[PDB]
Amino acid sequence: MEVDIALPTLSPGDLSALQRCEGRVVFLETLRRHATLREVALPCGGDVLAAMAAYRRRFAAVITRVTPHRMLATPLGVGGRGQSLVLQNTGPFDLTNGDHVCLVPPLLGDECLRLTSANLELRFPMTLPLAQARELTARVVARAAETLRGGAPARGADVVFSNGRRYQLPPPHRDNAEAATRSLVLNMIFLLNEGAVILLSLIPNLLTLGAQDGYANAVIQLGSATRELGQLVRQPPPPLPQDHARRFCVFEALEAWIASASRLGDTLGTRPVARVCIFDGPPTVPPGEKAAVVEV
Amino acid sequence: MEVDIALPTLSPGDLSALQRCEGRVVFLETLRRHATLREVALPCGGDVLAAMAAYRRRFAAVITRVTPHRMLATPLGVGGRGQSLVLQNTGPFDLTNGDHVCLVPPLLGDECLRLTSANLELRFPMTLPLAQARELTARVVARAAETLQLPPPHRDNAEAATRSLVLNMIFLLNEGAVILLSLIPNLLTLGAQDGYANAVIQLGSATRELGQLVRQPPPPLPQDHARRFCVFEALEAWIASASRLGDTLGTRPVARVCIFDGPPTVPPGEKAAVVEV
Amino acid sequence: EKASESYFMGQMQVARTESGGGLHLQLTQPRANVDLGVGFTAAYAAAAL
Amino acid sequence: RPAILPSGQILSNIEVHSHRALFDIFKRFRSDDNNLYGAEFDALLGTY
Amino acid sequence: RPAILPSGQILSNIEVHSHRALFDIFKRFRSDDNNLYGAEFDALLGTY
Amino acid sequence: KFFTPAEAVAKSRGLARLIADTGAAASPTSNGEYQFKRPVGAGELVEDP
Amino acid sequence: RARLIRQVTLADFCEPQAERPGLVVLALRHPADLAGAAYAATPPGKNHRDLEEAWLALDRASVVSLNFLVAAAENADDALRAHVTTNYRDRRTAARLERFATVLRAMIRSHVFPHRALHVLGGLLGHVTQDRLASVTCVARGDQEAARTNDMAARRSQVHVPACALMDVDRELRLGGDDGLRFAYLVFVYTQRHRREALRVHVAVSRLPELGDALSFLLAGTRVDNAIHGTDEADAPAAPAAAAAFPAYLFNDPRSARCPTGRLNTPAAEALPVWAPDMRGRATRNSCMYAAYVRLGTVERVVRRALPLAHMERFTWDVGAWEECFF
Amino acid sequence: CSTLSLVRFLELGLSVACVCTKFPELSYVAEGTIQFEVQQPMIARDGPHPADQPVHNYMIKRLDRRSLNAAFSIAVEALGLISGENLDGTHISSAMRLRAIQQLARNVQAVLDSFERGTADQMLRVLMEKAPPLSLLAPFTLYEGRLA
Repeated sequence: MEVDIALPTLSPGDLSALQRCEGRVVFLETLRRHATLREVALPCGGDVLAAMAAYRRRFAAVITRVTPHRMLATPLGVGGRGQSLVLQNTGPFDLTNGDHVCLVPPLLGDECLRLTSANLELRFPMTLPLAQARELTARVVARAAETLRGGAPARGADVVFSNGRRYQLPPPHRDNAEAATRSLVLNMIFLLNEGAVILLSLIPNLLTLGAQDGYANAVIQLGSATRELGQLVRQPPPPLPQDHARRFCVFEALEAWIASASRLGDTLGTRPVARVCIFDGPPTVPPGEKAAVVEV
Repeated sequence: MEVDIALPTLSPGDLSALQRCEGRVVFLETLRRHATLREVALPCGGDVLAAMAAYRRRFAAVITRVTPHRMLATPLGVGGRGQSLVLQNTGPFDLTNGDHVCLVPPLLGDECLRLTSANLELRFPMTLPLAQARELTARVVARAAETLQLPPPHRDNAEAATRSLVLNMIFLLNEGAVILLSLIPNLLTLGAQDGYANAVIQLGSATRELGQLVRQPPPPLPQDHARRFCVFEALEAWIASASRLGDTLGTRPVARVCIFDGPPTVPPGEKAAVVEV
Repeated sequence: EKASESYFMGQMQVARTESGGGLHLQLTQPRANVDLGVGFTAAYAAAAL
Repeated sequence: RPAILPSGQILSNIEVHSHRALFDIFKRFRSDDNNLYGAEFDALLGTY
Repeated sequence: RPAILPSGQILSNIEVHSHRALFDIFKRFRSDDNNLYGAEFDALLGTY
Repeated sequence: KFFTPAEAVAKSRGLARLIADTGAAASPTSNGEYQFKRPVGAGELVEDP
Repeated sequence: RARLIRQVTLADFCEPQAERPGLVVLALRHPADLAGAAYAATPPGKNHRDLEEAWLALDRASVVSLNFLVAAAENADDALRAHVTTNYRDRRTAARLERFATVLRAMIRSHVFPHRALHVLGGLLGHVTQDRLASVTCVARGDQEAARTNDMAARRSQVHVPACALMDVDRELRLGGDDGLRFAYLVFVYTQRHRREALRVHVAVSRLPELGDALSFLLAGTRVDNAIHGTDEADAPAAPAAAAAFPAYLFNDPRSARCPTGRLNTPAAEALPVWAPDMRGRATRNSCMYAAYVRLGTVERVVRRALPLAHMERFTWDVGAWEECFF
Repeated sequence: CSTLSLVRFLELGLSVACVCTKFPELSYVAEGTIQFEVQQPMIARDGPHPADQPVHNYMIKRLDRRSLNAAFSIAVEALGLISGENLDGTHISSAMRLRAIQQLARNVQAVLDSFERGTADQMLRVLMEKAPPLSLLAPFTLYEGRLA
């Protein structure tokens, strides 16, 4: 099921650069034994949310050996017995032995091949261990949020450790971090606020219970069996005749919120795509260096 | 492993109808190598919410061959992720190449290969793409929340769905979450100078109805606002929850569609290759 | 009695499915039977208890 | 639709109507049903 | 490490899991365990 | 089995049917430490007059 | 066939000559980032450097056998403690077990849970050891007995789990089911009461693909007494103000005070009602965390037979991701 | 050691109950049936009673179909020692290849045998289902032809 990519001959020098990316991943469109390089290309300055949503409607595939004529890829989704394969780690920090990798767009400052001879760009997504990625996304979003309200712009604690070494989390203005991430932070903060508002509208007296004996008791009763303190959700007031300009049906809003939250949760990765099973090598692979992996 | 489903003697009036069910999925309860047909069988349609809650407690199985004595099957996911098989679509929306599929109980009933000789009936679940199965679950659970082409709920299990939902929502409220809750007007004002910023906010947003009706004061500084920071923790918790909110109400996507040669979009009622996840 | 059942046997059918290093064979043979007597051709008696 | 040349002679001289439900399908009459005395078949007249 | 040749044959045809009281150690594997094959040994290598 | 008349809908077109059935009935109970509704799927041969 | 992992390491916690093959091993995170993330993760009121000290009191070493970890918890049968103590060759071992216990009890106190510190590898089969330096080798996918151990008495192996910790579920919950192919889950049990807390380990098998409600009912007492004593040491304010009651009567009011966007700084808009959602000291999610589990693989059979043990049957290694259990 | 005592079905006495026959294409066979022909006698009455014509009737019976099964699992070490995949050049490998092959033979001799005891049991299982209890049957054959 190995696909090859026609390569419109570029030049000397640049082809060496293309040879250097012998380990990254590329997102094909359909499983055909042929494809043109013009197809697997994305404007390397792009919106992170839309790219992360598009990563689902494609197939991952790693670039094996390349030649001036063509380059060979191997998809990861379909496969037989999950054969081994090599992978070039390209995240900001290393990844250990025996964990799961995830594919996220270049959330921080971006790197992108600029094949000036062929006049097209390429984006190669980062390769992160699972938990560290799920936390780095929250890190960047929370920094943007703290900036949003114009409060204290720095706290000296936007740092992430990984195997001892301290990482700095580069400043959030380098390529377009003030523009290619706005979409993500907006679409997340908004949904969070909406969920909170809907809940509080369904249970108006939640935040007026005992500071330590009422709220905990309500939560423990709700987690346990059917008491539910009656209709813990008080009957909301009756709506308007749906042409009055101020109609508000709470339940349809809850419906829309459920749908949007599910969709946003699915377009975030965090479902492992591979697992490092390195063997006969240094147990900890630094960034930029290849690492044996078996697809999940 | 190949689950073997045995068949009783059948009249030719329904054996030939069972032959046509070569690419649909059934739900066993235990994964023994052998199992009789009578075992794997669900009652006639009722309480799509209860049924959707039942698919979680059993692992699926798709059938491949139907002989005059024996009817094979394949346990969908227990140890494999690349056993490329074929299953036919039976949902209204045509599923295209690329996307995953999720099993959903049927609507309106009427899909029952009622076998008279054996005195039983089967209800094979329909197959929908993820994007629409999420929305269907949303609609049904919201309708269940309303009661404190469409069947009515039962008030005995709808409370369980409401309980799951309200728990997953309650645990979003954090002393960091209020900090985010404080910038609703600062968000609305941002959703005015630009176009995309306004685009991300919905129309019946259920928050614009609030930011223009209630003022909230500056948030109280939490205990030890120097050592730790709360917004980060609340956001990480919300990611962890929302990544698993869709499945907890419906069902995880069970397989993604891959086709090597045929036309991309496959219409209803036609078999299409697949790989499971 | 002398002939109460017509009884047919098929052919032994194996399924040599490999499973976890060692083969795990699975034997199977289908067989069919039918009565051929008008009127009953059997009766038990329930002697002891 | 009866067979022509039988296989074995049933020998028990038993009443048969009283044992109705001992088997699946059976029809009885008295004589000259004029249905027995009519041949019918379904032919396919060509393959291409 | 079972025995290599049996001395004399047994005669009774009786189930045995129910009479595990009479014996001292009793082990029943399902079918062709892969453990009764590996055979190691100690050795003494030369005396001076 | 005293108050359920649905067997009438399973209409009787022969007394020999009733005779041959008692002696071939399926056991409706289990083999547990109590008497429970038996899962109809398995099926067990029991007689009752 | 199956594929393996080799990780050279120190003979600290898993000691591959002391145990025979066929027992699950775990990978331990680098402790530096745990100690760091504590600084921001321990809740208000509690200590914020006690994990630093607890770690410093135990002085790379990377793996830890489950046979070793189960001993350093609340639940354990003292026979296994005696085995680990008198059967491990290593110096100073009992002291180290004590320190490790203190480490894990500090981990739960600082709200950096050990399930975020121990990824699980397969069952070890081979090892070559220098003086206090080993290189264990464990399976990672496929079934265990596809491997080939250099014992030459038993080439293949099985999977051994201390029967003291193996908690069955179906026969426990009385599903009335019939044993076929069952999953296998390694579960952790937290309990949170300041300076009086512990951790319980188990290995659970069942046909249940989704634990969830099953553990929520299994560990009912733990969740109950954890939700109420968990918020302790957090200063909650006095009785909540009536302004905290989020007003709902005002949504579909045709006549009510209103304010369009673009005039929200300090205009003549003071007529809007005030509402101060005030949440300071209530039960957060990390406060109600009581258990965490992760899928291990599929199993045919479990038999008990000897120190008590529990031999698996046709274990197929398929490791999954971690899971929270708080609701 | 113990020796397994084989049993052959046709040597029992139960074989007088059924007409066994080979049929190597039973797996391809859908519903199959058999037909019965029978015509009753008649006596010519006189007086007020009306004469009667002979009666004929036809009938068919459908087959019943079942199956058997038995597992025969064998190990991986013996599998690799039989083929030669895990053999050795020694005087100790063959000493265990013999063991593995003789154990495999002792195993297949027990599995393949079980399909004789199997049919011996299935014959009883099917006979016992047809049989109506004698008590319910002796008086029934004394009112025959009168159940009008």
